[PDB]
Amino acid sequence: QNFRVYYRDDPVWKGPAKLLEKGEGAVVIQDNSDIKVVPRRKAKIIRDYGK
Amino acid sequence: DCSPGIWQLDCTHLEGKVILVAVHVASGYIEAEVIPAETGQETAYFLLKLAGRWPVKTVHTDNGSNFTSTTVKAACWWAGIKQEFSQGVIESMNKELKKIIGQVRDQAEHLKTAVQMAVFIHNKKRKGGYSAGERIVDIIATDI
Amino acid sequence: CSPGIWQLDCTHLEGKVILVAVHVASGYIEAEVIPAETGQETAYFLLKLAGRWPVKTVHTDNGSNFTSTTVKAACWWAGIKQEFGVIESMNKELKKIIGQVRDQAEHLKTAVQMAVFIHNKKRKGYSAGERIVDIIATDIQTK
Amino acid sequence: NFRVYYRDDPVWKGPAKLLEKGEGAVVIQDNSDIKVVPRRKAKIIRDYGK
Ligand SMILES: Cc1ccc(C2CC2)c(-c2cc(F)c3c(c2C)CCCO3)c1[C@H](OC1CC1)C(=O)O
Ligand SMILES: Cc1ccc(C2CC2)c(-c2cc(F)c3c(c2C)CCCO3)c1[C@H](OC1CC1)C(=O)O
Ligand SMILES: [Cl-]
Ligand SMILES: [Mg+2]
Ligand SMILES: [Mg+2]
Repeated sequence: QNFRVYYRDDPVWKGPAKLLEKGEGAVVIQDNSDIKVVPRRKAKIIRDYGK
Repeated sequence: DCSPGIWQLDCTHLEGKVILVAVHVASGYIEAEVIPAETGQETAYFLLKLAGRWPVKTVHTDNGSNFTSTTVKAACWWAGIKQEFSQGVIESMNKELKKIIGQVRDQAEHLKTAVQMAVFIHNKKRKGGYSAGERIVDIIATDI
Repeated sequence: CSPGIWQLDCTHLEGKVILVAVHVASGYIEAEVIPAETGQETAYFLLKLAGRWPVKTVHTDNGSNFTSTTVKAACWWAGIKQEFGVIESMNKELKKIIGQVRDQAEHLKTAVQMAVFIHNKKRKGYSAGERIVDIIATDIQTK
Repeated sequence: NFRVYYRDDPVWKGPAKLLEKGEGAVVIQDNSDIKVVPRRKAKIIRDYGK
């Protein structure tokens, strides 16, 4: 059970990024070595459902 | 971690339209769709459908921008598919598919109809002596 | 015989038309969001289905897309016999899963294929995807 | 072996028996009637998957 985050800053989707924390309004992620705070609506948190 | 789960995907083109083709390398079985644009979104959607049908473990593609896109990464992550970027199989299959399409093209108005007739023809043809469509089902069931 | 028997039906979500095929003996499903509930779209779906599985008999209700000449043409070319509550149960199950995953995707069609994947891979002890492959391979291997 | 579907009315009619396929028109028989239909209004389909 692990997660990667795909997100938009630019309508192009970025990712995968590491999920650092999830809140009711935002997700904190690390893409490469930059930490970013991303509104929930602009992020998809996707698990490796199919293994 | 062997041949039952390994697929190759590539795009070919006819009549200005984009055809996305998947081949199960060990059987020669194929699936194809005419997609409206050669984008990550259309490729990811194709892959989710494919992964729901078969136990897709590895997909081998070239470096076309739709295959290296973020949207396809997301699809493979969710579905559990490893991407890798026996040799030249899909390129040979593209040619064979276009050959069959040309043989039946005048039997349908729409290119997509002839594409799917061609897929059917290829998958059902017994080489002896099983067909590609029989070979994939036999390979996967034995791997269960 | 059970290897070749399928049921097809349309269901509706978000004003979109979902065409569902169920392999009766396994519970395996495939589905597509089609732009209109027409014979042309139904026939194209059947041609794709018949190219991947040994489709011998298809059971449907009497919806006009299923009784259309275009679908009769598909079934004649592909060698399919047409007959006129497995699929209905399956429509409800598919919609339940779709509802559970709907906010994970922008597009309804994405959620539909996620739900198909979820349904087909779930081990209830084999999954529907394992069962269809096993049923059909047994028929092939025993001639 | 072959079926011809054809239009006159947007619904596809047939199947009819194929008698001759020309490049401009098709001669068919549908319920005792001999009909000549333009190629563009005809679909000639074989029971490939029998
Ligand atoms: C439009 C869009 C844009 C960006 C993405 C990805 C990078 C974030 C996706 C997408 C693609 C997936 F394959 C996928 C998922 C998503 C969310 C979720 C898990 C199952 O696999 C989609 C997706 O549509 C695409 C035709 C599939 C949608 O409907 O949201
Ligand atoms: C547009 C149209 C109109 C009428 C028909 C039928 C009554 C004559 C067909 C049709 C349907 C088939 F299922 C089919 C074939 C044809 C020709 C050829 C052999 C394999 O199966 C089509 C067909 O498109 C439909 C989405 C498939 C096309 O592209 O020509
Ligand atoms: Cl927050
Ligand atoms: Mg290529
Ligand atoms: Mg119905």
